[PDB]
Amino acid sequence: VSLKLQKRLAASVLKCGNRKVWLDPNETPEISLANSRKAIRKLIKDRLIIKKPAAMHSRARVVERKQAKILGRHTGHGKRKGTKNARTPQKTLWIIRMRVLRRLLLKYRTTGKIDKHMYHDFYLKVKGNQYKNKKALMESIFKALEEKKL
Amino acid sequence: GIRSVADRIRVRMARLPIEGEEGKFYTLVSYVPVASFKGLVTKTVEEAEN
Amino acid sequence: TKGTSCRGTRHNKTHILCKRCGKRSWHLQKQRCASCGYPDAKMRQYAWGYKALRRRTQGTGRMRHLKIALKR
Amino acid sequence: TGHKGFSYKLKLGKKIHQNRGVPQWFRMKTGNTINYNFKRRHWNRRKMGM
RNA sequence: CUGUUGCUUAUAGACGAUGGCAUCAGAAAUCGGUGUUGUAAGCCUCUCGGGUAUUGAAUG
RNA sequence: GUCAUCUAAUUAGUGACGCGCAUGAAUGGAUCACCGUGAUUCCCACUGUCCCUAUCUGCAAUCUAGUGAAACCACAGUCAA
RNA sequence: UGAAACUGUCCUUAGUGCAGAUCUUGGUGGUAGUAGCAAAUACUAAGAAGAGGAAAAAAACAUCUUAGAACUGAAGAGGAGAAAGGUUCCUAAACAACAUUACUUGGAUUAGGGUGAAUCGAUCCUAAAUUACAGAUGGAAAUCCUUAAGAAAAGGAUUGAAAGGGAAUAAGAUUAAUAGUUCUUAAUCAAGAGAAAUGGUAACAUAUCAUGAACUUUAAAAUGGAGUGUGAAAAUCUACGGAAGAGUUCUCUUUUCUUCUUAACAAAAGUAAAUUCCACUGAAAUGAAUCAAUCAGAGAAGUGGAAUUUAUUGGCUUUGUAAGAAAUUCAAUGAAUUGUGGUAUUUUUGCAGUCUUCAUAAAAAUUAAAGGGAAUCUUUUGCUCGUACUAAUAACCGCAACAGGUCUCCAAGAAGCAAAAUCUUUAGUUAAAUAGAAUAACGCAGGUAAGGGAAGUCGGCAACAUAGCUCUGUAAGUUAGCAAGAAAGAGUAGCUCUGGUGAUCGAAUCAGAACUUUAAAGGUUAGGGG
RNA sequence: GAUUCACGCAGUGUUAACGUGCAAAUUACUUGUCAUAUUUGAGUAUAGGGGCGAAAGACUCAUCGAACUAUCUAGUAGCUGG
Repeated sequence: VSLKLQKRLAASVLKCGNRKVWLDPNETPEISLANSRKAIRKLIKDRLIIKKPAAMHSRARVVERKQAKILGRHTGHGKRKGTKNARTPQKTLWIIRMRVLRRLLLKYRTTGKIDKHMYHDFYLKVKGNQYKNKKALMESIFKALEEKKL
Repeated sequence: GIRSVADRIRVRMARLPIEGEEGKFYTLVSYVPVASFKGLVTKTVEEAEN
Repeated sequence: TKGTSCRGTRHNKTHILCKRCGKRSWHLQKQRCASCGYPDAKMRQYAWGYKALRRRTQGTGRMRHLKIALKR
Repeated sequence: TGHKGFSYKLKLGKKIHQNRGVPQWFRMKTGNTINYNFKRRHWNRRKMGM
């Protein structure tokens, strides 16, 4: 006998594919009489039809690769296949820096460290690529504040 | 896989009567795993127990 | 590619069934029938088509009313 | 197509109805020569062209 | 007597053919010799280790 | 075509010469940067293209079971004169 | 042999004699049991059913289940549609023919069954265009005109889109097969029935409220593309805390894996991003701000407000629906659970400004508002038609189960700049013009090779070769833009560390230093140069 | 109307395969191209001394230096065959 109908109906009832349907190989005559979805539901209850577990796929190798890359184990020149701008965009570096530096100047003016006149000049200096990072801007502000206070 | 098979395989094949027709026999080849193949020769396995 | 390949895109009907003559001869874009000469009031017949005249003419059908009038 | 006109569907149904063979009792009539319907077709053999 | 057949047969070979043996036959593992690679797995040392080795290799 | 150059060797290539069978100015003449699945010549590198072939794999071809066409066909099918 | 018509002689009459016409039609040979049934990686074991794996190996055996081993690799050999087909859909019986062997299989034979809508479409509107009455034209057939010619149509007729516009439905379950269509629950829409208001300075706001005719106007439906930034959702990845189940386990692994969900339509605890307006004040020592810009006395910034957009009400969390569903487990129908986050990537969907055009990138049905001031909650109904199936290495077009052709939707992990090549998960499949033995020549496809290195050849044809990334360096010529990745040179692995780049814990990226080795892009991918 | 890779598409070479083929034009590799003079569906418009053509006498249903189909038509043949 052929259990093609039972495999198709069981996959619909169990909401899986035909590849996950397990029909009991010793109870073939019992399953053969299950020609309806209602009968298939009874067989599933009696464990004559079982949904196979999904194929195991682990991420252990990927996790250890990323942790090694965090320490820099595979970030060498022989492991880079994309250009410098492709790996780390040059535009997003600029966008991050302007948000970072404009945030700091905004905080200094609001708190009263710098007035609007000194804020305005530093805003244009920052825009003109004068400071590489946050620290370089802080020292220049403090250097200018001391010069003004003299 | 389909491309590689073990160089040496130890098998045990027994001849038993066919249940249906008594005159005929049939051979059942089964696989016996071994730790190593050193000093293993052809034998005859006999139960000889109650 | 003018042979086997170019025939793959043939899935748009030039002609559908005609209401007056029943043949798949109604040109959709021309809006007329190539066989019976539809909306034209007169049925389309030509003297060079002598076979087409004996395929659809008087007596080739049921003759529902005329079979009684003539015999009367 | 799934989408079709009503009268076109009825002409499709008629072509299904006409794709049938001679009934058995008709074949047992005296002086009968009609055993197989020669106006028969199948979807994969001849396209009915409508 | 010859042929078939068997040794999933070779000193032979597309198939035939040809050559050998056919119960003191043949086949098989195992062991030894002989080679190749390079020092196995558990705990630099075990370690000239481990693995392979007729399949068209040679003994028993 | 003649003279140079390219090679050991040049009916090929390039640079000159020009009474040019029969070049020539929107029949457009000359010029050429960049570009070209365009044409041509020479270098470097590389290699079975070659010296000169050897060898490895898969699928066929061989044989067998099942299945099974076509082209062609006067009759046919050894040579010398 | 054959079983019902026929013959001889004389005249008359002719569709009157075949070896040829590449003659016409039909039938049949040799070739010949020959060429072939060789693209699409691939099958094996046990069992069942069946007449159909027998046997001195006749070395191969179709269908179904299970186990193993595998392929397509999520721009698929996955899940669905448009056209086209037309019952091929589902089931049962049955296998004469058909699918280049066979078939118990089938898109094949026979007989039954199957397509359910107020909300999806057609129907409705118009686009390019198309066609009428009257009129104009023509010998005629007929052509022209489509609002101009008209005693026709307040203004102009018909048709034209299952991708354009458009009133309104979702979740779960269910069937051998249909399901935004059936059932349960919960909604929505249309058409019906039962002297005319307030608040706010303002922008504007009030579960119908709070009248609003003719006429007119405005807006919507309804409008290119590029590129940048960014809000939200989903998927993927990940942090914290677990609950339940499964995998490995004599070697370890507080371990690896799986589930932890929720609709339409509404509500309004809490809380966003962007833009545009309003009130106060009036900016020069000019300020404000963006990745970029851009803006300001026809009024900036600041403070306080109003509105709209963000895949239904109002964007997100949350709430009703609603856990009673569903998912994952356990017991033999009954019980358990169903937190909180992320300055990560991609897709989708909006938004904001920038750029570009000798290109400026539909209309109508239909809807709302305004100006004007004429007049004085419950319940009913919702018609017609399509709806099955394939949508393609077998349902379509090519004579066919043809390696050809044919418009779309959704879209996991690794690795990488990459939707590249390669491998895998969910799903699908292991059959897709037959195989077994042998391992000749000559082939087709893929390779390698001593020494030499184009001497081969019409010709470096074919093949080899170069190839990613970083740093240094880069000539003549030039339309000054390029040539340019010119050319040329050095570096690159593994392990253990350090430093730089932020916010009030996190991102992969860059630089440097020890030590070790078979001294490192090269498995795949990947310029030869002058 | 810059350079490239990918999904797709084409057709430079092998003058490879096949050439009674998978195919009355396809397959493999190499190569080229791969969004604005781009690609593509459906609707629609243009018809045979005509259409359409970034122009090859190209394309107009395997038919094009004048389509297909039917009639005149059993066209005529000093030429070939019987």
